[PDB]
Amino acid sequence: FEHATTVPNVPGIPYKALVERAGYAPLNLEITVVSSELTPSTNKEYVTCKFHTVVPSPQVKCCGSLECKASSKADYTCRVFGGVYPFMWGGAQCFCDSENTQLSEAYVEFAPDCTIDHAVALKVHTAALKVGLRIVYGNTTARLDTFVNGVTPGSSRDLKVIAGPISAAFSPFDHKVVIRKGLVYNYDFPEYGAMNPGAFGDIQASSLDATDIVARTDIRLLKPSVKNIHVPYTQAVSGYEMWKNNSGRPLQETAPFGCKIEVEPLRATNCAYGHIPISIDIPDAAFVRSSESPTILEVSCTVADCIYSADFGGSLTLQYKANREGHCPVHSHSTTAVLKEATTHVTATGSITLHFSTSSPQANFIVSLCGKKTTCNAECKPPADHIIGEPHKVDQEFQAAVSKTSWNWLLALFGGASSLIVVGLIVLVCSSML
Amino acid sequence: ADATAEWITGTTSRNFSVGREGLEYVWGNHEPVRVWAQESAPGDPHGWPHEIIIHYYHRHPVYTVIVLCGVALAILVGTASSAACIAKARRDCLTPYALA
Ligand SMILES: *[C@@H]1O[C@H](CO)[C@@H](O)[C@H](O)[C@H]1NC(C)=O
Ligand SMILES: *[C@@H]1O[C@H](CO)[C@@H](O)[C@H](O)[C@H]1NC(C)=O
Ligand SMILES: *[C@@H]1O[C@H](CO)[C@@H](O)[C@H](O)[C@H]1NC(C)=O
Repeated sequence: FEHATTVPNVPGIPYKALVERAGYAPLNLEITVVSSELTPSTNKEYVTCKFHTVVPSPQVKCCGSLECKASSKADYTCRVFGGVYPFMWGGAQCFCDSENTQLSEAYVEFAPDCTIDHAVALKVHTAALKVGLRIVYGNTTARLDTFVNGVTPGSSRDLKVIAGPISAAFSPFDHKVVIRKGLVYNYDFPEYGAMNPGAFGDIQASSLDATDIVARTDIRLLKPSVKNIHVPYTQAVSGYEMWKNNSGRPLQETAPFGCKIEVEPLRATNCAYGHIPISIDIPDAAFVRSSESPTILEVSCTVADCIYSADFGGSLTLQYKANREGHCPVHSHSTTAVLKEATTHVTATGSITLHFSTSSPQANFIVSLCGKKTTCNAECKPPADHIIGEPHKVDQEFQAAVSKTSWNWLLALFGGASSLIVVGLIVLVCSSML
Repeated sequence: ADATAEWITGTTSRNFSVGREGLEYVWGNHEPVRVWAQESAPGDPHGWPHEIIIHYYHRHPVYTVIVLCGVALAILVGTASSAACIAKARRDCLTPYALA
């Protein structure tokens, strides 16, 4: 049998279903989304971190002048200083008086501790969802994990399951993300080759061990005022530290629909933002013949002490008149009320009790013991606890959220107005006949 | 996700608004704690109309004020229109006895 259904995306909150073959007894189906993860396709744009801003030894030439050429090193700034007098320890370093020339070099390169303290800039595309499902059918519990993109039988045994497309993918990661030390941030980093001094992405490389490193820090070389051999330089602040100072909060604290972000790989696990269609080709081994299943004859539910809340704040008792021996399932057919148990052992003409969760002030719903339906009503009360520790089992419906009594006064006033219009028009008719 | 981050010193008290969607708070190095708000508005939706009014106003204020506005406008319009209809019928049926 191929059964199609639609389950919530919320991790936990196990979902009830009842499959009914024509020639077989009704059978339970319990679909639990135990885990989920959005793993988007990501590519490494670059890696950025501190710069060592290594300054080589100055090249002092004397009785003449030298010019320095361009180099492929990262952020190569080069200047030639004329009329110098280099004075190391031991005296003057050359002998051409006030014509001596000095060459000062400067380029940047990754810090020694950039292997750990680095930020990877990634571009995040659309995300494919994995979902782990616990399927309980025919007293048997099976664990499986499938894709959600559609047409992917990633299950095992005789259970074939197909997860339909997501109703509305929300993609918590933006187009551009930055991962630093296991923390993910939504930052619009500049592109490769686009780079500002004192800003994120000031230094750029394809990898931490890549020769091709490119940077545009505002480094510049100054004339040595003191008669020594130092290279005086002023450089803009590292954009890594500036971004670290004001990164804001990561995605682990700023994420819609309450789902947590992990790295290697980048994923958003346990996201609750929609519904997944599930098609199950349940095998015939779990199906039992209708004759061998103990059928009931007459039932009526009489619920007592209904309190509509996130927990299982209901208790309805069923009065069964069954004939043979065994168990055969229960199921609530309303989208506003969900039962707790799946099967119940029935002997003969006895009474069972069950617990249900609902969000409507009225509980006027159908419970089908073992195939034969029987509806009953309730007058449920609001809960005393303001804040509760586990999420709601059902969703509020606009028709069901209005209570029967409030519905009665609303239609009472509306029908009084409408019948008053009707009597006005027929009084107009009785005026028009004369 | 209206994410609020605050560095806190000393014994204080902080107010946060929890909805049916839920609210997750992390306090220092502790594990995250998630809470949910359930419809526990004061009043009884199954009793007198004033209790229903205050309960549904505490539940959803804009929907409640607009539905009572709709009820009041509908009953006022209906009574005014049928009063006009009754006056029309009254003077239409009273004018043949008024010409004579
Ligand atoms: C499942 O096992 C239970 C208890 O062990 C038993 O009563 C029942 O007959 C079994 N159901 C099926 C469909 O095999
Ligand atoms: C960030 O920088 C500001 C000013 O630049 C400074 O006051 C502050 O202490 C730094 N650190 C943090 C964690 O905000
Ligand atoms: C916090 O809320 C409570 C109850 O809602 C209220 O009594 C209290 O004044 C509020 N505190 C602040 C600081 O707003």
